[PDB]
Amino acid sequence: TGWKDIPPVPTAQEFIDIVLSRTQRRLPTQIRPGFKISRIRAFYTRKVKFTQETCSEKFGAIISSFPVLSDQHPFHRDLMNILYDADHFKVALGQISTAKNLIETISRDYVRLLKYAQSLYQCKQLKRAALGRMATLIKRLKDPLIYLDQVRQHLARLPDINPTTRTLLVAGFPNVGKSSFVRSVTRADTPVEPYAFTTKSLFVGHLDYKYLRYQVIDTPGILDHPLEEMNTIEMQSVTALAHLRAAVLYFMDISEQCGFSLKAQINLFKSIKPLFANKMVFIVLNKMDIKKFEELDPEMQQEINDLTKSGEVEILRASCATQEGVQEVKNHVCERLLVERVSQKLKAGTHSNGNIGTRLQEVMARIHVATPMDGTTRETFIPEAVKNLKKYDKNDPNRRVLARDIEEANGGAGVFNVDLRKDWILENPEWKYDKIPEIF
Amino acid sequence: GSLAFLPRKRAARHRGRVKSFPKDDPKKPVHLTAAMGYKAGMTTIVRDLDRPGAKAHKKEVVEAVTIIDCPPMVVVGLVGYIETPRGLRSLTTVWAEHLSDEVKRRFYKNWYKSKKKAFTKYAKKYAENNGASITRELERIKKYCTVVRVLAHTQIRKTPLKQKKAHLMEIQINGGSVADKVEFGRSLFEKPVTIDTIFEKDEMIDVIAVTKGHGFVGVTARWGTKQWTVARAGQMGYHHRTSVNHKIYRIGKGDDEANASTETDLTKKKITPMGGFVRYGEVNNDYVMIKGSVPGVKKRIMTLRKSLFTHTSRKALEKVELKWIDTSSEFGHGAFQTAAEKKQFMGTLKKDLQTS
Amino acid sequence: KRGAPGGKLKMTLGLPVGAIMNCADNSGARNLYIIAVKGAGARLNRLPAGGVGDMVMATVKKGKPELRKKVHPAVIVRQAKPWKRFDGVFLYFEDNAGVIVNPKGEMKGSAITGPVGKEAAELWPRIASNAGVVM
Amino acid sequence: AKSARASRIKENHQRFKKNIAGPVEAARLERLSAKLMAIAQA
Amino acid sequence: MAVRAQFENSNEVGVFATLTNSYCLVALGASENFYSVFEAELQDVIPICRTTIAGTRIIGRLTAGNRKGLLVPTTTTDQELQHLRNSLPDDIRIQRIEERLSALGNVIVCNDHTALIHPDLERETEEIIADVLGVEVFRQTIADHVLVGSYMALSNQGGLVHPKTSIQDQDELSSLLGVPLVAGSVNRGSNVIGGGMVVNDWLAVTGLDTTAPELSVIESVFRLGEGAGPGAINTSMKNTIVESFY
Amino acid sequence: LDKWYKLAKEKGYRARAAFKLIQLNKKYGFLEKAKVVLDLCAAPGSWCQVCAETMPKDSLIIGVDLAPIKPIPKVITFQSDITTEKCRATIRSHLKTWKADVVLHDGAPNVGTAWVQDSYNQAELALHSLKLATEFLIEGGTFVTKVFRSKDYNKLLWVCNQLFTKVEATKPPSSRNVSAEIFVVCRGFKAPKRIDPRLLDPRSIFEDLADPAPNNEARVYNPEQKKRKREGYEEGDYTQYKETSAIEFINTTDPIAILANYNKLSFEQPPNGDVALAALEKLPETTKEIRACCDDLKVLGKKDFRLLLKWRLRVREIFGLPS
Amino acid sequence: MRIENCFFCGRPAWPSKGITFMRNDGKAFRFCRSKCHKNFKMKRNPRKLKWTKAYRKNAGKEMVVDSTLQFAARRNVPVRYNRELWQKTLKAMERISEIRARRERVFYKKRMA
Amino acid sequence: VMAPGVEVEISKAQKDELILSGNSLEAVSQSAADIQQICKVRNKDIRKFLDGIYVSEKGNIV
RNA sequence: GGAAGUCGGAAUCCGCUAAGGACUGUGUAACAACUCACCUGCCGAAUGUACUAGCCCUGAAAAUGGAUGGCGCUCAAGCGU
RNA sequence: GUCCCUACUGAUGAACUCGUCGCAAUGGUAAUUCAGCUUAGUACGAGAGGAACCGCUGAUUCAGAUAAUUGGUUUUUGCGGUUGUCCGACCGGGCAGUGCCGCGAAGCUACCAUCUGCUGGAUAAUGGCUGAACGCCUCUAAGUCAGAAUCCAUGCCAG
Ligand SMILES: Nc1nc2c(ncn2[C@@H]2O[C@H](COP(=O)(O)OP(=O)(O)OP(=O)(O)O)[C@@H](O)[C@H]2O)c(=O)[nH]1
Ligand SMILES: [Zn+2]
Repeated sequence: TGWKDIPPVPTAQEFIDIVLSRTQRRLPTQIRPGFKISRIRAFYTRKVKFTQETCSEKFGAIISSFPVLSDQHPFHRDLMNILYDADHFKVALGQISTAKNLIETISRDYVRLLKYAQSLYQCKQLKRAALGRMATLIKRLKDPLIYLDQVRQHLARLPDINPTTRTLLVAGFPNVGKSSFVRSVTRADTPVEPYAFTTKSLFVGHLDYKYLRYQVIDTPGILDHPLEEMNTIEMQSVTALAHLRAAVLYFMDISEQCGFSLKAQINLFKSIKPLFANKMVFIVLNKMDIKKFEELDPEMQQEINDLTKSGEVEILRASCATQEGVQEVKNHVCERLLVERVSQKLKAGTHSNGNIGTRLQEVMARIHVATPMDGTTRETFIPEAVKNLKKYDKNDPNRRVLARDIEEANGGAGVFNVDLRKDWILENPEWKYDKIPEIF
Repeated sequence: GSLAFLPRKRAARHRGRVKSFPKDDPKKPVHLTAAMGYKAGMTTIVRDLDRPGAKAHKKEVVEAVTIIDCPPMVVVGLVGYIETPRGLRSLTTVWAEHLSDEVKRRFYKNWYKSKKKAFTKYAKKYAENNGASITRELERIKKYCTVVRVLAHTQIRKTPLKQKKAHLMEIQINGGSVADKVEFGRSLFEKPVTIDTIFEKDEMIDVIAVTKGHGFVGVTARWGTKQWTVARAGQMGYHHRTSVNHKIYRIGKGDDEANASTETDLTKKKITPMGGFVRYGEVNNDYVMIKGSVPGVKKRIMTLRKSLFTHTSRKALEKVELKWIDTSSEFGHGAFQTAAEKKQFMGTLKKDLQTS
Repeated sequence: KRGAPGGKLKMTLGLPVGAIMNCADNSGARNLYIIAVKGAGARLNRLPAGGVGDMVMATVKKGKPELRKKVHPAVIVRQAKPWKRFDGVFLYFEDNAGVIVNPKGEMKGSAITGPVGKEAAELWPRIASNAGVVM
Repeated sequence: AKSARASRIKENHQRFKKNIAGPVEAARLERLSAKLMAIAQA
Repeated sequence: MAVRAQFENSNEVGVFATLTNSYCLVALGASENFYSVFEAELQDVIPICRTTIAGTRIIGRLTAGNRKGLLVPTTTTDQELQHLRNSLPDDIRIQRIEERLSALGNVIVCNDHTALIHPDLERETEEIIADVLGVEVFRQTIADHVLVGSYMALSNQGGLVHPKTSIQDQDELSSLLGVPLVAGSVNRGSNVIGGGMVVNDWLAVTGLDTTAPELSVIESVFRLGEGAGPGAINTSMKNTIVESFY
Repeated sequence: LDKWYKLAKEKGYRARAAFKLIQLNKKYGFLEKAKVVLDLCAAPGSWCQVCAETMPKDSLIIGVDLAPIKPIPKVITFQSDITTEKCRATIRSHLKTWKADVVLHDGAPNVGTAWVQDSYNQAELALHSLKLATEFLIEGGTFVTKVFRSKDYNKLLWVCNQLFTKVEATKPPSSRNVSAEIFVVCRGFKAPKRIDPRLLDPRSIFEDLADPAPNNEARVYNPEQKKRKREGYEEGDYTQYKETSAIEFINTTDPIAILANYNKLSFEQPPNGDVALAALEKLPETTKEIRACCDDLKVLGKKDFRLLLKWRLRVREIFGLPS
Repeated sequence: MRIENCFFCGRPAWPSKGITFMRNDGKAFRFCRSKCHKNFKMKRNPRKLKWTKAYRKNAGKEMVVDSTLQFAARRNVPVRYNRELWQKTLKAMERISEIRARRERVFYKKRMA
Repeated sequence: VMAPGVEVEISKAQKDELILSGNSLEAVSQSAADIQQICKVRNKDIRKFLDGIYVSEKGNIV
C-alpha cells in the first residue's frame, strides 16, 4: 500500500536533544540534599530509566517501520537492492539495534549502582555518567542516521507497482518514444525531452479497458551491455522486465534519430529475450511519421521478420506524435493480455482432477444467464416523453431548474426551506398553501 | 459548583432587578424595553417544525411551554438619569395625577389603618399655578438627562391572587433623542400598556426572577458532591437568576376566547387547563407563552426584558406555528381537553339525569 | 473513522457496561456482553451506557464457538428502558437486543429476529435493510 | 474546538448580526413602536 | 441508463429511494443533491415526491409499489398519507396496510406483473397486494433469504439477484417470473441489491462505489431505450466478468 | 507471594509449575516408567526440569512452545508454535518414528477479556493439544492438559471420557485456587483405526446442546411473573409469531405447551375445510370470552388460561376424546 | 396529528400522554396513563374491570349498533384535498355529535325505566 | 477596507493586476500589505500551493 | 549514462593584464544564464579589526498573596568620586 | 510507651423618621470538547485515496434553573381486596408501634425528565509597513498594522 507511513528519523544531534529535553520537561527536577537517601536514589533512578525507554521507543520505531527485504515480493527485493545497496541497509539497521541494546545495558548497570549510593553528589554523578554515555552512543550513530533519512524519503516517493495485476511494460533504447507512449494513453506525468536518460526511474500509469484496470510501467531504457556490468538506472529496468508479469512492449526506432543503429536495436532484443522467456513480447515500430516500414533496406526487413518467426513475438506499428497508431496498439495488447489471464484462470480450476473447483463454480454461477422457458417477453411500460428527452449536461447554458441550484441561490444546505405544496396536484390551484383542519 | 454565583445568599428583594437594559442608540424608533407578568404554569404544545438541517425538519415536535399571565401595565411616572464620573445618578422623578390605590399600597406596610395620604400634595401641583413645577421638572429631564425611564405598575385584581399590592418597576425607553422619549413618557401617563405592544411573537426575551427556595440544606444537594471554594451547608434557593434566550411562542389577547385554538384544531378553548391551573387559578388576561422552563414558582412575579444584543442564531429567526395546545387537567392524568368532550365521551351520568 | 453515530438526538441510555443483551441476527451468537461503549466519554466512576443505535464493543457468551474467538462491534436495536422520542411518545421494548456489525456498519447476519428500533434503522442503513419490522 | 470568545467566532457573529439578524429586528421594532405610538397618541 | 449517486456519504440508494414506472419517492433531508440527481435523470417525465414515512428517513425499505399502486405500513401518519395522495396522480392507488411486518420494501418485491412476498406474510396482506398493485403474488426466498426486497431487484425487463443464488434456483425463479435473471453484486461486492440500487424500465440509480464491471451487468440485465444491452452481453463480455469476480 | 513459589526461589526450581507437576506425579505415577516425553507448552525451566529428574536422562524430551522461553539444556526445546501443520511435521522429523509416551500442555491464554473470551481461547488451545495428542500417543499413553472451569470443560471431560479409559480431574495442591486453573489427565488411549474428524472438531464439541423444555407451567399457571428472556432466540422462528387452529389445541395431548409457546388460536377455515372447526364455532360454549382470549394469548392471566383449559375439557367431553 | 385511544380503557390518548409498549411480534400498545399500563403488566383482563370501556360494551351499558357510530372510522385510502369537502365535513361532525348525545340520553333513560 | 487616501483600480492593461495609488507612502504600502496577509494559505504546502496576491511593482505615478 | 569552475578524487599552471579562483554561492539532464573574490569609473575624508575597562540584558525557575522595611523613584529618591 | 475563641458557610440586626424607586466602588465570574450535512468525491493525486474557510444541525462534560409529559416515592393512612383477633351476627369499625397487597393525586424528585448558557478592547509567539543606526541592508531605534482557547472588562452573582 506504500511506505510513506514511516516516521522521520532525526540526526544524531536532534536525537540527543529530543531525548534529553523529554527527560527535563516530563519529570520533576527539584531534589534536595536534606531528603532521605531512598528518595534521592528513587529520583535519580527514575531519570536514568526514563531516558532508556525514550531511546528504546524511537530505536524500535525506526526498526519496525522500514521494510524487511526477506518478507518481500522478489520484484521489490532487487529493486531496493539496486536503489539502496541492501548490504548497507542491513548494516545501518544493525547499528541501530546494537545501540539500542547497549543503551539498555547502560541503564541496567547504572540503576544498580544508584541502589548502593550514599550521597546526593554520588547519585548526581552516576545520573550524569549514564546520560552522557547514552549521548555518546547516539553521537556514534551519525552516519547510519543520515543514511536512513535519505532512503526513507526515497521510499516514500516510490511508486506503487502491483506485480500480480495486468501490466504493460514499455522497454527499449533511450530516445525511441517510451515515455511519450505512456502520456498518450495514461495521465501519468512522465518527462519527455530529447536527451539520452530523461527517465531516471520507474514511472507508473493506469488505463481502463473493457471496464478493467491496467498498469503501464515506464522504464528508463537499457543499453547494449552484456548485463554483467550495467548502470544502476539500467538495471532497475532489468529487474522490472524480469520479476514482473507483464506484456512487454519493446520500442524500436526505424529512423536513426534515436542515436542508435537498427542492428544494435535488433541485437539488444535478442540478448534480453531470455528475460522475456515467459511473457508475451510485442514490438512497437515507433516514429512512423519520419520513416515508414517500406523505405527500409530489404535485408533489414528479413531480420525483423525472422524476429517475428520466433514463437510469441509480434510486430505492430505506431506513431507517438500523431496518435493515429498508439490507440489500437493499446487495444491489441490489452485484449491479448485479457484472453491469456482468463485462460490461465480457467485452467486453475479446471485442473486434471475430475472435479470443477469451488472458486471456478461461483464465477460460472455469476456468468450464467437465466431465461424463461416459454420465451414470452413481458410487456414494457416506457412513456413517450423519455424517448424524445434530452440528456442533461452541466456545461450547457440552457439547463432546467435543478433544485440544488435553487438551494445555492436561496441559501445553502442548512438555510434553504423547501416547499412541498408546489408539487401538490389539486382540483383548484388556490387550494394549496391551506391549513388543513385536523382536530375538531 | 460555579464560583460565579458564589454569594449563595437569599435574594435581597422578592421582585428582582433587571441590572442591565439594552445599549441605546438615537437612530432607532422609540420603544420600551421591559415588562412584568405573573407565572401561571406550564402546558404541552405540538409545533410544526421548520428547522433546515434538523432531523425533526418538517415533522411534529412536542415541547413544554410556560404561561405567564400579563395584565396591562399602567404607566404612572418618568425618571431621568445623568452621567457622572461616579456612575449614573437619578436627577428627577415626575409622577402623574390620579395614582391608583394599588400602587399606593406599595408605599405602605400597613394600608388597612393608614390615612392614605400618599401623593396628596403632589396632586395639587398639577393645578397650583398652571403646572409650573411639573413642566419645570420635565424640562430639567430634557436638557440635562442622558436616558429616561418609565415607572409602570401591574394590577392584581385582574390576576387571581390574594395580594392587593401592585408591583412598581422602572422601564427604560430606548431609541430616540431625550426630547422625544420625554414626550412619550408624559403622553403615556395614566394609560394601560399591553404586552401586545411591548413584545412580539417569535422573539427571544430575557426572563428575570427569584428561584424556588429550599431553606437550609447540606453539601449533598447544595453543591452536588459524592473558604468560598469549600463546599459548606447553607441556604439553597431564593436566588436571583437572569435567564437568556427564551422564545415567545404565543401572545394571547384574553378577549379572543379561542386562545388555545390553532389553525389546525378548530376547538374554541382558552389557555386555562380543564379544572384550572394548580395553585394559580384561571388566566383571564393577555398571556405570554414562553418555550421551556423559567425560574420562579407559581404566582411569582416575572420580569421580562428585551435581549441586550442582536441574535446570532437561526432559532431567533424562526416562525413558530402551533398545531395544538394542551388544555387537559393539571390536577391528574387528564385525558379531556374541554368539558364538552368529556360528557360526550362519558355519556349520561346519574346526577345529570336526576337534575334534568 | 470511528463508529460514533452522527446526528443522534438525546435519549435515555439503558445498557451500561457489563450488561447481557440478546443477539438478534442469524450469525450464530445468542447473547452479547457489553464491555465498552463507542463514543461515550468517561470522566470519573461513571459507567458508560448505550441506547438504541449506539455501537458498543461486545463479547459473545453463548453461541457459535467461531464467533466466540474475538471481540465484536455491535449496534443495539432494542431497549427495555423507557425513552422519549421527539414526537412525545415514551416507549420501551420487551428486551435488550443487538446485532454484530463490522466497524463500517455492515452486519454479519442476513436477517434480524424481532423488531428494530427506529433510531437504529435510521442511522445504520444496513440494519434498516435487514429489518423485517421497523417501529 | 473554538472558544465562545475566539476572534474568528466573534467576527462570524458580527457578520450574522449586520447582514441577517439585523434587518429582522429592525422590522419588528418598527411595528412595535407603531403600536406604542397609537396608544400614546390616543 | 444507469447512474451512480449518494443520499449522504451512504451508498444505499434503495434504502433512501423508491423508483417505479410512474413515480419516484425520495427521502427528505438536508440538501437536494439526492433529489436533483433524480430530477436530472427524469426531466419531469414521471412525478417525483419528497416524502417521509413514519417520521424516519428510510423510505425505500418501508414502501413497495409499481405504476398502478403504492403501499405504506400502518405507522405512517395521516399527514404523510395525504402528502403522498396530493403529489401523485389519481392513476396511483395508495393503501395503508396493517401488516405486522412493517418493512414493506424489505418483504415485497414487485414489478408491473408479478410480486414476491415474505413467506410468513398474512392472507389479508397478500390479497390486498394483488388488489392494489394489480399483480400476481408468489411466496419465495432469494438464496435462503426471506427478505426478498433487500436481496433482489426487478423491473419488467429483467432482474438482479443475490450473487450466491444457485444456478438451479435462478432458472426456476426466472421461469416463474418471465424475465431474464442474472446473479450479481452492487456497491462493491455487497449482497444487498435492493437496498443498494433502484431500477425501473428505462433507468437505474445505484451507489457510487459500485465497480465498472458491476455497472455493466446492471446495463445488461435491465435493457435501455437505446437497445444497447439485451442481456446477452454477459456471454460476450464474459472475460471481464471472469477476471473481475474471481 | 505463594509458599510454593517462595520455596522454588529459595532452593527448588524456577517457578511453582514444577511443584504442580510433582503433585500430579505423586497423585499418579507415569513419568517413572515412560520413555518419550513431549510438552506442547514448555514452562520456563520448571516443567522440563522435573521431567529431567524423574525420567531417564536425555531420552526424547521435546520442548515445543510458542512463547520464546529460555532453552533448557539437555532438553530439545523449540520456540515455534504447535497449531501449524509445518510445526507438526517438524515434530515428526525430530521424533523419527518414536511417538510420545506422555504428552503435556500448559494452557496460558491472554486472560482478562471478561473471563468468557479467555475461557474459550483456553478451551480451543486445549482441544488443539488434544488433536496433537491423539495424533501421537501409544496405546495406554498419558495426556496432561491445563483447562479452565466452564461449560466447555464439561465437553472436554466428555471427549476424554469417550476417547480414553481412565479420566481424573486432579485439582492438586500447589495450584491457583483463586482462578479456575485445573489440571486434567487422560489415560487409556484406545488406538482407533482412523481418527474421527468431527469428534476432534471444535465446532461439534463446543456446539450447544438441545435446549430443555421451557417452563410452560410457569408461563401459564402464573404469567404475572418474572425471569425475562435473557437468552437469545431459537434457530429460525423469526417474526416471533405462532398460530394454529383451535382444533389442534383441543386434539393435542399437551395443552400447556401450546398455550405458553403460541400467540394465537385461529378460527379461520382451512382450504380443505374442517367440520370440527365449524362445529366448534357453533357451540353454546366458547362465547365472547373464549373468542377474545383466543385472539391474544400473550396478554392473558391465571383466570384466562384456566378458563381455556376448562373449555377444552368440556369440548373433549362433547367430542368424545378419552381424556 | 391523531387522537389515539387507550388499549386498556379507551379514553383518548393525546400526544405526550402515557406510554407505549412494543412487543417482539410487531404489535404496539398505547396507554393513556400509568394506571392502565400497570394493570396491563400484571395481566388483568379489561373486560372484567368495571371502569374500562371494554366492560361497558360487553355489559351493554352503551349501545354499539346505530347509524351514527358507523359513520366514524379509520381511513386507509386517502382522498385528494378538497376545501369544499373539508368545510362540509366539519358541519357534518357538528350534526353527528349532537345526534349521538340525543341518542345517548334516550339509551340511558331506557335502562333506568 | 483601504486607508483614507488610497484608490484601487483594476488594471485594464495586463491580466490580474490591481493598482494602489495615493499621496501617502504609509497609506499605500500598508493597504497593499493588508491584501497580501488576508490571502495566505493555511495548513497546506508552500512549495505546491502558489495562490496569492503579491506586490509586483513599487514606484511613482508620474 | 551524462559532470564544461560548482555530484566526486587529485593537481591547482600559464597568458592578457586594470583585474579576474583550473572558482564563493544560485542554476542546468549536461551547457547556458546569474552571482562572489578581484579590478576600473562617479560621489565623499575619515575609517575597521582584535582586545581591555565600566554600567545594562541573558547566564534556569517551581508551586497560599507580598515585599530595596513600605510607598514610590528614571538629567533619580540608582551607580563612582 | 503524652466544649469554647477564631476562620469559613449561611441568618438577623441598634443608631440615619418610616418607606418606594435606584446608582455601582469593591469582591467573584464560565463555559468545554466531539460529531454529522454542505463545501465535495472538489482542490491535490500515477493510483490508492482525500481536505479546508463561510453556512447548518446535534451530542459529551460543566454550570444555572424547572416539573407540561414519563418514571420513582405514599401518613392523602384516599379508595379497594385480604390474614389473625375482637365489638353477639349484618352494617359500620378497633387492634397487629402504618398487618399485608393493588392502584394512587398533590408535593419532592431523576443528563431515569425538560429548558437555557451571551462580546468589546489590549496583548504573547509570529507575519508585516515606513525607516535610521551602518551612503547596502534591516519589522524597531522614533513611528506603526495584524495576530492565541491568553489578559482586562461587558453580559452574570453579591451590594
Ligand atoms: N517525429 C516523432 N518524434 C517523436 C515521436 N515520439 C517521440 N518523439 C521525439 O523523440 C524523443 C523521444 O524521447 P522520449 O519521448 O522521452 O521517449 P524515451 O525513449 O523514453 O526517451 P527518454 O525518456 O530520454 O529515455 C522525444 O523528445 C520526442 O520529441 C514520434 O512519434 N514522432
Ligand atoms: Zn387508559
